[PDB]
Amino acid sequence: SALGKLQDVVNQNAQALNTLVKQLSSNFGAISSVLNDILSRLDPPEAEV
Amino acid sequence: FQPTNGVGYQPYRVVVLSFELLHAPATVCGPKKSTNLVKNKCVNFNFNGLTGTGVLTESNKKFLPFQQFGRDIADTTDAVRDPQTLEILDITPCSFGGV
Amino acid sequence: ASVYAWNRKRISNCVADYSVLYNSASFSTFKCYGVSPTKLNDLCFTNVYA
Amino acid sequence: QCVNLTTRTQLPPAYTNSFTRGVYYPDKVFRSSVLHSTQDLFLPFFSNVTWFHAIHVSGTNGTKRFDNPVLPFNDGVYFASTEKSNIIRGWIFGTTLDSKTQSLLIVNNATNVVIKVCEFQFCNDPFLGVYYHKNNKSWMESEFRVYSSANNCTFEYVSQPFLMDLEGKQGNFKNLREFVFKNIDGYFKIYSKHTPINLVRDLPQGFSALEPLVDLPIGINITRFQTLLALHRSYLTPGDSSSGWTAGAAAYYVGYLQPRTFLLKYNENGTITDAVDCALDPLSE
Ligand SMILES: *[C@@H]1O[C@H](CO)[C@@H](O)[C@H](O)[C@H]1NC(C)=O
Ligand SMILES: *[C@@H]1O[C@H](CO)[C@@H](O)[C@H](O)[C@H]1NC(C)=O
Ligand SMILES: *[C@@H]1O[C@H](CO)[C@@H](O)[C@H](O)[C@H]1NC(C)=O
Ligand SMILES: *[C@@H]1O[C@H](CO)[C@@H](O)[C@H](O)[C@H]1NC(C)=O
Ligand SMILES: *[C@@H]1O[C@H](CO)[C@@H](O)[C@H](O)[C@H]1NC(C)=O
Ligand SMILES: *[C@@H]1O[C@H](CO)[C@@H](O)[C@H](O)[C@H]1NC(C)=O
Ligand SMILES: *[C@@H]1O[C@H](CO)[C@@H](O)[C@H](O)[C@H]1NC(C)=O
Repeated sequence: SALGKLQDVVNQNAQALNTLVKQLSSNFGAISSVLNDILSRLDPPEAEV
Repeated sequence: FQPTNGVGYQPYRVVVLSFELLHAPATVCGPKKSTNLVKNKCVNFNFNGLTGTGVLTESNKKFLPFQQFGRDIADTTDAVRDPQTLEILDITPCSFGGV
Repeated sequence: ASVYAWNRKRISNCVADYSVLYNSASFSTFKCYGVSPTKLNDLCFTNVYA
Repeated sequence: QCVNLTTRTQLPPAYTNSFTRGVYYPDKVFRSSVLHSTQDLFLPFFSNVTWFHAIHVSGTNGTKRFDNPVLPFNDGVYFASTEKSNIIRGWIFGTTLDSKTQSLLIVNNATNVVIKVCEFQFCNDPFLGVYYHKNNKSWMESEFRVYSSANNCTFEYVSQPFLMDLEGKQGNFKNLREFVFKNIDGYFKIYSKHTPINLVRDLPQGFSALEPLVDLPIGINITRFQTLLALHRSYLTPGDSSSGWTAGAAAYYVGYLQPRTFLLKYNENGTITDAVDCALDPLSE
């Protein structure tokens, strides 16, 4: 436990990347998160919305 | 059923095949088609319902006898087992970047 | 069976291949009622009475 | 062939604690060295479950402890039985059990397993019958008075025939069978796991990951079930169909699942080697 800052920087970068990746499986108020299923199983207007 | 009458007094074995939908999940349906195994090429794959695009290499990841899919620490599709033959593939996107 | 003692043939949990019924030359009547016989290969059911 | 058995006293059952058991695979996703955190129906750790007794010793002054009550089915049942002579030999999962609603009959009789789904008129004390002989010394399953009538059935299932041990061996228990019965979205998924054991008392400590076994799409509303035990009617105990029946020696544990978050730990091959909960204690949280 001597090189604390060098490890903490990498840990913060990894956590930021993991959060950015996980932010793709959210609904954000929509029906689902998969775009192809939304555009296939729904009318064009609501799909575009 | 005397074998001397006309064509209107002969046995006619009739079938009354009917179809109906209950609330239970469907267990009898029609057959499905399958294509060839084109690997080492960025194509579109659909094994049992999942989609994606990427090459299908032959990795060495050993799955469990009951497990079918495969993910990583990022919770993304990385390896899917082939339905026909028990061969674990590997899904990786093709080349992409800036010029 | 007889006309007044028609026996049912409830069967499920199978793969119904309808491509053998209308592709034969041994029947006389194939008048389906609103089932799209050529489209039966993409419709799933629960029970098939016979 | 319904028969109300007699000579069975009453006694408050005991409660044995579950030591970190009831962890199964939620899905079929492969993960290697991943500390995934899922939320599903599981068994809370350090929670005591009902201990049903089934024994017949000479010290018992005519008690004949043969317990098989009609237990409810809220969300899941962590069925675990430590048997040594194959006493627990099926289940009578159902909803009403009065010849009005269908009931999932899963019974593995002498030949094979028959997962039948039909409307049956069950008795007030269902059981199986195995008669012992003094001339050729062969245990044969004869009595099968589980139900009394049938009706229009539904999707069933059979298997290839086989032969079990069917012998009253002496000593401590040597087998342990765990099961998890869940019923959601018309899918009665069943988990199973068989591990050896060398204990003669309450459920020992350890950890095991139950794998999915069958996913019969029955689509029923099972909310109350019961157990199917087996007696040892022989030349020793005389009488009739109502009195003069043995009970052997076995025990089965019944638990209840509750929705709670769990933290799983996948190994480098895909098997769960350890897990922790999320509300047993501040350190666990
Ligand atoms: C499907 O058939 C092919 C050949 O027709 C065979 O190689 C393959 O093993 C079969 N799949 C299964 C699961 O038996
Ligand atoms: C057992 O007892 C119940 C209620 O006491 C009764 O309804 C049932 O008929 C009895 N069984 C037989 C076989 O008489
Ligand atoms: C055993 O469980 C019961 C639940 O009905 C309750 O008395 C308590 O949680 C436990 N008691 C003991 C003494 O372990
Ligand atoms: C076990 O059950 C099967 C299926 O109903 C039956 O054919 C067989 O005779 C049964 N065996 C005994 C010993 O009752
Ligand atoms: C064993 O003996 C009993 C007693 O009569 C008899 O019913 C049974 O058929 C015998 N079985 C064999 C395999 O001899
Ligand atoms: C079976 O028969 C009962 C009564 O005749 C009927 O209500 C039910 O719809 C039938 N089919 C089942 C239970 O699948
Ligand atoms: C994982 O699998 C490998 C390959 O057989 C084996 O050598 C290793 O012991 C396994 N790890 C375990 C069982 O913890």
